[PDB]
Amino acid sequence: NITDMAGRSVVIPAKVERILLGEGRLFYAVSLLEGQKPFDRIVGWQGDFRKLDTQTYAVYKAKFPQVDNIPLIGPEKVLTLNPDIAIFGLSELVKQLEKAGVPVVFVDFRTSPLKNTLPSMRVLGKVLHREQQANDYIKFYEDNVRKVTEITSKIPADKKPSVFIELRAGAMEECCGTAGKGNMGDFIDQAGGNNMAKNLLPGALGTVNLEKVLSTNPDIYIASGGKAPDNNAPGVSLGAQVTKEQAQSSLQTILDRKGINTLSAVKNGRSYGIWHNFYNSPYNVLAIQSFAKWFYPQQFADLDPNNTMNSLYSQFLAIEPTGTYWVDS
Repeated sequence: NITDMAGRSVVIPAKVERILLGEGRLFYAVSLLEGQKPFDRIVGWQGDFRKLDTQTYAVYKAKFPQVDNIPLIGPEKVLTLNPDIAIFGLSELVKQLEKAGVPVVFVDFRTSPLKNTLPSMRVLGKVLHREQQANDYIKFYEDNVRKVTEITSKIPADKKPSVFIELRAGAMEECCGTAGKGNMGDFIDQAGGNNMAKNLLPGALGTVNLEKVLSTNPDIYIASGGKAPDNNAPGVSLGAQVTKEQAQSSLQTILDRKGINTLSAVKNGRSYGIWHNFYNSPYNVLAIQSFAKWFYPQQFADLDPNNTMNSLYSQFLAIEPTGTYWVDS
């Protein structure tokens, strides 16, 4: 048995051939364990991966066409799929699954990734019978996070830059979603940064008013986006099918927005783009290195997040790294 990130004790199954995903983008965690057979055990998912990550989906589809046949689940009807195990993030469904004697498990990469990333992966290894893959990944993640924290962990406060991250930036009106105590806040923290939104928000996630961003006037501005290139909505295009030019053209439109454009971060050339889905992915070690390299360019000269992404895809994944995951002005 094992305790999940909700604190509930779950009986490790004797048989796992059929996995259910309550958020499609839990795929990122599972992709790390399934090796060269990523979709062999997936019997169903919520459509956020297929729909809110069309780009990655499409790369996988090219190599595994059968991905299209996995049903989208958006409570009696999910049982027909016959899951050995169901996975959730932090319902009638959860009851319906436990009433049917189906092991349910909650993980976390969104609310508190500092705390819950590696524990979540450890849990998954056990309950998916992929402990070796999970422990391999922990070792990887740890060594790559260590490259940052070695340097950033004892940096005095007056050395540290102030940082603001506008999550899924775009559209003066939504402005500005951000992370506080949690989420990418944790990566700032760790990268030797100083999240301005931290003491404005109770939660990991939330919305701050543009006025406060301009008034605070942070050293560094980061915008998260995962917008597909053909998606011409407000936001940073980034992902598996984005070019560097598209990332920059689109990052610029975001920095050119009203208010934003007057920021010292914009004028001082300290504006960056980061792939949004690291806000809820165990791949977020890539974001940690990039933030630290943006924050202390000279100290992280020898560091290359692309080498790390290549190293990850080759060790763990069944597709090739393509596209643009980060960008500078």
